Amino acid sequence: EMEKEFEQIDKSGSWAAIYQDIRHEASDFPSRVAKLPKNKNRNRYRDVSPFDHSRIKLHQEDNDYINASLIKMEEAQRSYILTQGPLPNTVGHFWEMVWEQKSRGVVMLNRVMEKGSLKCAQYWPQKEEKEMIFEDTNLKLTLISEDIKSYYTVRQLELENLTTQETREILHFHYTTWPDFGVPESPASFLNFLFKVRESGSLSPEHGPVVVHCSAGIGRSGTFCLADTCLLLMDKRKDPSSVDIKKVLLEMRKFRMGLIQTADQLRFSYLAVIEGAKFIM
Ligand SMILES: N#Cc1ccc(CNC(=O)N2CCOCC2)cc1
Repeated sequence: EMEKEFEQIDKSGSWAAIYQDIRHEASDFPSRVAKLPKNKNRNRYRDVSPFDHSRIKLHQEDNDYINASLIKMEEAQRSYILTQGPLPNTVGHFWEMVWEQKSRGVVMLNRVMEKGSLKCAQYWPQKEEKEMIFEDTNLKLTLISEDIKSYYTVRQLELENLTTQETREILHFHYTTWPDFGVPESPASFLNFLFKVRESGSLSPEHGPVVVHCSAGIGRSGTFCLADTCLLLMDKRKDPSSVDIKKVLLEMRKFRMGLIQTADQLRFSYLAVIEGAKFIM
């Protein structure tokens, strides 16, 4: 059981060592499309690339490339798109992906500015009366409502396909309190946030996969999916203690490289799952 494994690693301070074994066991697949010279300005970080086999393709004939990966967790019935924070030139591609994949929710785990640098383009409208038009992808986005709480903001957005005049409602879940350095002290507000996303229906199989991002789409984004999948597997299995976080993480790393960036994010993932299990047993 992971509570006991947690105490072992913690008491022994072996987190950097566990983390290194995961790094060494992790899959490595080609990412040829990401490294094409015509795609250089579609990537925020040169060392963070989607694998060719799991990459999301845009339905535009010119250039189908976006830095985004489909994570498919077959047993858990869960699929996630993990992507980078959009760039000024890819905001239109981002919303095209949301449209094409029939996603109901966008989960954002960063602030637009952190450590005095921009981590993400402002890709949603700040006021009801000032909608955004993405000329390159023929989409219109309107802020319908905004509910600001202490730890997160939920926004209702209307996305309109200007080509066909279909409209969809998108929910934007914005976790606003992840600190500039390190991880939250307690996982309570992160779990609250994860249960709010679940309650919305955004993670349900009726819809396309949820879009999850931070800056690179691997660190905080990774913690989100790992905690959700682990808690789901503990509800589904005859023996909840047969859930090995390390085996789940390695499975997700077949779909996108570098999920969980630091030994601290790994420790935080254990703590989130351990604490979330109490609200689930
Ligand atoms: N969705 C999902 C998902 C399921 C399994 C894994 C890793 N394998 C695993 O946990 N086991 C349990 C013990 O017997 C079989 C292998 C990762 C993700």
